Amino acid sequence: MQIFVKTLTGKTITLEVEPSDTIENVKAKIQDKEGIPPDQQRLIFAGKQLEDGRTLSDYNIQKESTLHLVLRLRGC
Amino acid sequence: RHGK
Amino acid sequence: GSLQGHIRRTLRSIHNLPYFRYTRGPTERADMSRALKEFIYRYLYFVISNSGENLPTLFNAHPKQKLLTVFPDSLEDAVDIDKITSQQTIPFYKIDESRIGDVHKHTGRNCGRKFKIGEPLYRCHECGCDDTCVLCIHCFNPKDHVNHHVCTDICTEFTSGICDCGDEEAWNSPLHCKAEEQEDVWNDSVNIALVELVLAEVFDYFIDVFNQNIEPLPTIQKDITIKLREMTQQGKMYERAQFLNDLKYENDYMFDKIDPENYTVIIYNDEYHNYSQATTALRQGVPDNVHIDLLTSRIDGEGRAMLKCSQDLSSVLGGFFAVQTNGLSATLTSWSEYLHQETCKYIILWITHCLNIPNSSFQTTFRNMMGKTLCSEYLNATECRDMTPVVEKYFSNKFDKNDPYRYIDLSILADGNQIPLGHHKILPESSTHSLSPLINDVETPTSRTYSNTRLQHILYFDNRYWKRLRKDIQNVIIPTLASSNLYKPIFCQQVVEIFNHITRSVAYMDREPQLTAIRECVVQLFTCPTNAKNIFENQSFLDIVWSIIDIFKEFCKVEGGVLIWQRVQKSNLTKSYSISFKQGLYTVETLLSKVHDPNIPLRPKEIISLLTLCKLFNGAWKIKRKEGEHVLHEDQNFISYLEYTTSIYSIIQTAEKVSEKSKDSIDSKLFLNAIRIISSFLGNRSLTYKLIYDSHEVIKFSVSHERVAFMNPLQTMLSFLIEKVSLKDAYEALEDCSDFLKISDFSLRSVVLCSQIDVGFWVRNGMSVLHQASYYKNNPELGSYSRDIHLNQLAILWERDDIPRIIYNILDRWELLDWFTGEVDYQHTVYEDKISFIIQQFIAFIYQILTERQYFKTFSSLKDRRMDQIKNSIIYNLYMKPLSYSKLLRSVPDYLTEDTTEFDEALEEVSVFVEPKGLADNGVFKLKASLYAKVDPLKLLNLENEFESSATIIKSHLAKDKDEIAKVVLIPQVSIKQLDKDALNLGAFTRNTVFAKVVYKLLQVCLDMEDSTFLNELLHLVHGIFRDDELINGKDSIPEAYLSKPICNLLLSIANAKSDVFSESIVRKADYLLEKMIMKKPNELFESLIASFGNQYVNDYKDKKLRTEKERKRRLAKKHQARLLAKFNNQQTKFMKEHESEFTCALCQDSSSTDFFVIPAYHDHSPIFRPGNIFNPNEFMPMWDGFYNDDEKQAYIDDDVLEALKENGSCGSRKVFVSCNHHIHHNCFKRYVQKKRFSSNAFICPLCQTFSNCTLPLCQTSKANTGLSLDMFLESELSLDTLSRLFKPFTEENYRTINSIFSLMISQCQGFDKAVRKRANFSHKDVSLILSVHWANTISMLEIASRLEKPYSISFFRSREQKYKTLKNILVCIMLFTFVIGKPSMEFEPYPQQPDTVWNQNQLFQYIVRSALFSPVSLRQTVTEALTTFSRQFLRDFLQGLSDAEQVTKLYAKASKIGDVLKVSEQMLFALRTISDVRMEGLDSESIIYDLAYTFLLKSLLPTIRRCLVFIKVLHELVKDSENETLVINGHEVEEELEFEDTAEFVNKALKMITEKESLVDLLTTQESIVSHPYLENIPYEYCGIIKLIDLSKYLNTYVTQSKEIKLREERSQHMKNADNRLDFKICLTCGVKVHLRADRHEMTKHLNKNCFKPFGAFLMPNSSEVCLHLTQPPSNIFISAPYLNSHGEVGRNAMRRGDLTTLNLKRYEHLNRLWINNEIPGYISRVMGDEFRVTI
Amino acid sequence: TPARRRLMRDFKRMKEDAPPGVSASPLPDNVMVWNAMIIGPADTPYEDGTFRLLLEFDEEYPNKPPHVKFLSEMFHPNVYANGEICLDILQNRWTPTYDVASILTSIQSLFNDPNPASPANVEAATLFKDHKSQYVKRVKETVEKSWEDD
Ligand SMILES: [Zn+2]
Ligand SMILES: [Zn+2]
Ligand SMILES: [Zn+2]
Ligand SMILES: [Zn+2]
Ligand SMILES: [Zn+2]
Ligand SMILES: [Zn+2]
Repeated sequence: MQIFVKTLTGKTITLEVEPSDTIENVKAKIQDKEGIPPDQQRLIFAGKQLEDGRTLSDYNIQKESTLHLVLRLRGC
Repeated sequence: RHGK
Repeated sequence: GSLQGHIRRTLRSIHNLPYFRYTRGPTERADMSRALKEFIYRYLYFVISNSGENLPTLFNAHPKQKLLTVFPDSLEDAVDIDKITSQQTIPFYKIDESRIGDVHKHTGRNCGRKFKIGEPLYRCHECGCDDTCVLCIHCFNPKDHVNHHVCTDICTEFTSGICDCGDEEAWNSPLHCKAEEQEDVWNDSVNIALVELVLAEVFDYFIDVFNQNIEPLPTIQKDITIKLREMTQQGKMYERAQFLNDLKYENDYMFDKIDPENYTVIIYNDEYHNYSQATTALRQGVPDNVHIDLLTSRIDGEGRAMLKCSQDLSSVLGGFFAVQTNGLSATLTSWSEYLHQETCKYIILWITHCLNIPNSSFQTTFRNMMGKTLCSEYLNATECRDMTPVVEKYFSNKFDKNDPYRYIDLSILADGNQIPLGHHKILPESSTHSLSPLINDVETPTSRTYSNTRLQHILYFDNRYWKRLRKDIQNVIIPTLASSNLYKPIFCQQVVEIFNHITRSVAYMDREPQLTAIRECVVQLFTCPTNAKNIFENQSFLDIVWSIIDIFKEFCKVEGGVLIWQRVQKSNLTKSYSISFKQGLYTVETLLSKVHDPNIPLRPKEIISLLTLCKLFNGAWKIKRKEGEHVLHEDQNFISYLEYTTSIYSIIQTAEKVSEKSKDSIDSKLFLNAIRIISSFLGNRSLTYKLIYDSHEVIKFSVSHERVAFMNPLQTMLSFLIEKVSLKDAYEALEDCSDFLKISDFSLRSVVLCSQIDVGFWVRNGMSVLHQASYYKNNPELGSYSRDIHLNQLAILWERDDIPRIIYNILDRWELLDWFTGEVDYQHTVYEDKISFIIQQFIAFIYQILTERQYFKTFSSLKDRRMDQIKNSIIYNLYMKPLSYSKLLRSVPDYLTEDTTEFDEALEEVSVFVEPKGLADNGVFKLKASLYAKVDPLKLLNLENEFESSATIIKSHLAKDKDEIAKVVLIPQVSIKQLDKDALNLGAFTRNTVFAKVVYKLLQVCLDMEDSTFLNELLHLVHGIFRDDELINGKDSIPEAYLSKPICNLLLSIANAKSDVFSESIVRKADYLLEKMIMKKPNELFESLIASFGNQYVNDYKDKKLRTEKERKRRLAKKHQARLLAKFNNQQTKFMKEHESEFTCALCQDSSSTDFFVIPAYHDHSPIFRPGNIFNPNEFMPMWDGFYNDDEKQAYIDDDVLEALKENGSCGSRKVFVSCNHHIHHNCFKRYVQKKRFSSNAFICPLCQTFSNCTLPLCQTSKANTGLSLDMFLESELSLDTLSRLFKPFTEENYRTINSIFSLMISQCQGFDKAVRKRANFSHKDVSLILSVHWANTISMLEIASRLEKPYSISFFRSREQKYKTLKNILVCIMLFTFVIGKPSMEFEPYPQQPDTVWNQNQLFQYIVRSALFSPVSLRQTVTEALTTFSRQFLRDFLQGLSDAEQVTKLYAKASKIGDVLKVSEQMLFALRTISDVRMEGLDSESIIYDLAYTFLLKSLLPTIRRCLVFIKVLHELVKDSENETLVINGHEVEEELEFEDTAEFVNKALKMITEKESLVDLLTTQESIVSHPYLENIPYEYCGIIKLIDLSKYLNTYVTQSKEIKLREERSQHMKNADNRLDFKICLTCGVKVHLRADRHEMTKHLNKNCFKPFGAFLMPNSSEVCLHLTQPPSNIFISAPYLNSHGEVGRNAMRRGDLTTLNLKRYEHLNRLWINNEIPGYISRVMGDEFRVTI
Repeated sequence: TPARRRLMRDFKRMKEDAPPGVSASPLPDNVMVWNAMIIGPADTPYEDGTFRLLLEFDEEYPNKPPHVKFLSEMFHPNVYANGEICLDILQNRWTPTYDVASILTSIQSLFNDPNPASPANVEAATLFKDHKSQYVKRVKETVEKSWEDD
């Protein structure tokens, strides 16, 4: 499977992933490509964040689907 | 015995 | 004999001594206090021994500070105060020595070891009989607790307790003591009699002095002040002196103008006033005293304090009259009385001291005699003074001589110093038949025979002691008597006999109620099966219960014809009433918990007293709906009601527990008697009645307008008692004439109120009412809602003759009766627009009544009942989604999770555990597949969730695929299996005509109004009704009521409807009922269908047979969104029309600027560089197969590596570059720093938010037809001059810009060495050398980190893109520096080789990098020279071992034990012998030592080879032809040719690749030409093993359960005052030193400042299961979950909570090691903290 | 002023590559104020809610974070009753790398993961933590109120 990631800068990077890979592996690949550590990355798909413990299959993420990249945040 |  | 007289004389003659006579200031008072302390200890310790000859048995005869005599010579040698005042005496009694290992051995005796502060408590849940039994370290044997939930808790200073070892009743199973696993002078009659006499005289003197200490009594003190004021204003001093003398302590030994003298003023600490108020009161008292505000207040925090003292009584009157200024408890006390009471305080301190004497034989006598004297009758009470006449003479107004309670009300004794009569109450058998609406009539006696012991007097005087003395007396008495099994029953009896006096003292007459001894008395005494049995076997339990009831009964009023408790509204700034209530309820619950015979609490007197206690809170809290203005402030009145009703609910659940566990069953007669009593009390309520029809009568009450309560304890207990017996017996046990609706209507009211507030009908009230409703639901202590449903089911069931009367009353309370009877239309019900939700809740309530038949079921045992309850709660809490253990525990009610074993077993039966998949996620539990058929979404357990969502979720797990999600039907779970015979007819009220009319009207309104809110629940209810009728009435039956009223016509209207109305869920369910309905009675139903619809629909229905509303709302919402998006598009187009369309920097993308980019980086030391040691087969022998963990090996590091870690934090040549590689323009970086008020020396990455303290400029590397192929680098020339050709030709502007930025970076970076800059010869061109050294260190760090992976021969290559990018950036920065500024001169050497200090542990690779960068010769020659020199040096150093005969044999034996030794070929041996030949070995041959040398050399060369390969790869990535390309050397792929090689063929292939020789044989054959570079002289030997954190234990529980058998290096800090028994320690992961926490210096930063690596570290916390990551330069730390995974899969603090077994996870600890080895811990800490770190910068 | 230039870049990014479920556009009079809309994420109580926002940019937006507020009434634990939003992305620790689309995506993702601790709307957080049914009912109420603008 091939998925796309749009960083904060606006450029789109291409990730070659597996439907059974967790979000942590995707974050590690994003760190390798861009440099943002998995501590800071938040992956937004369909307007909602992606939980680290879950896998890519649990969010119905398929080929050519775009997951947005945002730095970690919390409410005030 | 013990007990924004 | 005559010693008693001397003791009495010296104790009563303290005040007459010339030194003690006069008053003194605060500065001279401390010396007097020390003198009194020393005098008392010396005299009492001399006397307590036989003529002073037994002191060496207890104390050290030859201590330090001797030079002088240690022990007193005789009686006069100890009473002589002159030596004490001359400082010629020594503190001999001290035992603070190293020999005190607190080793104790007991067999049969109770340990009684009071817990020292910081010691752990070992509460085994599966072994303790309750939650109070504990154990100390010396007793806890882990061998008895295999697979036990042993919760370990840390003792606090504010909490106290004793070990319970040896108590065969306090533990469910015997526990062999760990100590037991591992001539006499104090026993003879003379010494035991002597110690008994000493203790007896001590206690007699204490009681005598404090019997006359009525001055600080709360009842008299205000009267004291009033009398003194009256006698002072009128000036009658003659009577004042007599009064003061009468109040004064008097003795016959004290002596053998008119105003008195030598009087002081003493204030007593209290919680009335804040410390500021105490200070202002003190300043109002004595303004001219210096430091009175703070120094005196500090003493007030430690008991009591004095503020004035003078011989002139007139001078001290002003201070005594400062009481009324603020109300502080100040009393006027004579100096002699103060001296005597301070002396008694010091004597109590002495008694506490002797309990810590290590002499075991002394303790078994001292404690026994202390128990004997304390529990002995207080003789000499008649002989001693009586203080009753004084208050008789001076306070006759408050002393009614005809009142039997005149003594206790004033907290004084009786005539003859006897314990006075208390407010005893006896409930006569003539007043136990029924529960009176008010307090039941009781008999008050006027004659009691108290034992009148010394212990009783001391406990009675508890309101007269101060805080410190009260604590000392409690700690010296209660643990001592409780531990002693001989005097524990006597202690319990004597505290029960005086229980009423103690309770009244705490309630009405006390100063510090929280300090009273009754709490500890009930904790250590009443929590015992034997003491509870003794209490229950007498009327003492009734006395205690009524004493507690008397406290509650004084705040009740009359409401509804019954006595009801109320919130306290009087003046209780003392706060005593709250403690009184809590203590009484806790005592009642604790006593009921330990009842031996469960029949006892149900006995008439006992049950009436308990019901009287529980009655005051039945309906205590009343709430009314707020109509009108919104609530301004949330009402906090409900807190106390909730707390005390929670206590009562816990009492009832405890009654259930004791009924369940006890084997002796409770006879049904007592159950029926209790049912009769409670039902008779509850049915006597007066309720208004109304008749809607002339033939039916129902209770009239509107929940929306009147006061209604949630908590109804009496109805709950009634439901419990009805459950405990059969239905026929429960009905016959009721009153002769009864109306069950009277008693069940309150429970139905609670249900209706909860449903009304659920739907939002009470939003005009505050959130407090919502909290109350949420507490009533899922009540932690009890199933209140389920019991209300049970009561309503009972009311329905016991009306078999008048069923439709019940339906009207049930439907009346819901306020639906106006709608149902036609008095008002659907839309205009009192609920207004909320009628749909209310009817939804009503349908849920009806279905719960019909279906919830758990209470009428009969199980095999109460264990099965409890297990089924647990399993049902778990099933209904798990089906929504998989849940972690902690979340599931939180959701399930507390009364179900009190037993961990049963909950765990039920969870294992119900769910399947899913292991965690991340590195920090909790393992979740998943509901089984076959258990989804047992879930009913409308049942009571599913109350919180909605119906449609839960229905869809359950149907998802029942359909085999996504097609039949909305096509499957949810069967209602109505069953009659194992059900009571009389309870089968719960479906009678469903089949009645009135309920059929209700159902028909509900379907009709659903159709008419097109409202589907409650239609799904309604169809489920109808399905349940049909299922129940089929179950009861037999096969294919149907209620005739649903036939006469044609709802089948309405079902067709629902089924035969368009998709726009209703949903598939409803239509499929409606169609399902018709097929269910029609197949039973086809002919009788089609007639009714054609009676209205005719033949058109009926024939169409069969033709239709046998062959989403979200989308519609989705369509509308998406159309609206499309319109808004079109508006946005038009706005954007107009804006664009308005302006005519008028290596990348993170801040300004595509800026096209010519300024050069910079890279933020972290530049600091690394703790991975540590020297290795030759002749150590633990390093070079074991081939490393990735990460490991020695669970069985203690983390005892060797000394030299610790020094290496210490030096790594300060040596400047051992730093490493770590960067995120986020390019920024230099001017952009300067602006970002300046606006953010940062500095180039320390900042955070803008795009990355990582801590950075170094910026490295870069340049664009281009391979623009310049050759520079990797083969040219290998074989021709690799010096950095050729490397600099990758840079594009520059301009003078570029030169000046780069020069300026490099100058600024040199002058601003703190990463670069200050010592190197210090050297005068050092120039700005020489910084390139230190940069190259740091880059080599970074390469070494990458190489060392790569050792943790499985394929070490190729790991450094794989999955390290960012690390290699950082390395390439460092190399580019070095090339730019050496190309702009220029190549430096080789003369300078920043780190010259010193004979004693080693600068770099990787000096060989340092020289390799230096030669590759600066020396013009190619890399192959440099690496060949370095490897040859290092191999020859290593061979020379190893082959000169100490002994060639035995030491080498031991080394070879260890090598064979650890790993595999390599055979040496004949030519290989020839080469080694050429390098160095030794023939002095006495072995069979030199082959053994040469094999050892060869294998050690082979594994020593591996790190340098790997670093060289990393260097090759970074060079290749520098000059790669394409953006992505493979690495090929000599025509071969390196990864392919190296991935599958052993440790020797790998070395040979690598030598082929990087050197000029084909193998190690060829490399060694090369000549021995000398080398000029100093780096090759005495090359250090780096650690060739795996560098990682310490080897943590397999189970985290070992560090706390077995903290003493775990061998670990101890931090030199603390490690004193028996720190071995404390668990307040952290384990350092870097070095393994057990660091004890002093709670000081920024979370124990001292271990990082000294004795370990300074810049950062990681400490494991065994008790909290957390790892704290510390960063030094900015003081900061964070907490992360330890790499430990609990059995249930919990992580973090939840893992060690509840004592579950915690196990190490290798993947998580490997992740921690990978975080540590790389310098990511500072960046990790900076990122996690976020803004908190920013403020620190 | 460089602030307006980066705002023009933000507009160019949002015109052609706006994130899904998010739209934004400044007033053609001046770029200093923006109107943005966050469509409620699916499988969320806020689903289909066309929640509107008004973005206020300072004259030094590259460094000073914008003032983000909700115009359509919102019932969220971390959203003030005023309409102000507490986000660590906003206020302190705001990074100069945040495109407007990134801020809008952050706020959109905040909907499904509120922070009950440190509440901005105490009633909203209390209902979210203990009273899920009432919370989701009120969220549906505010969604229906949001649809009414059109
Ligand atoms: Zn146990
Ligand atoms: Zn023991
Ligand atoms: Zn013990
Ligand atoms: Zn820039
Ligand atoms: Zn960064
Ligand atoms: Zn350490």
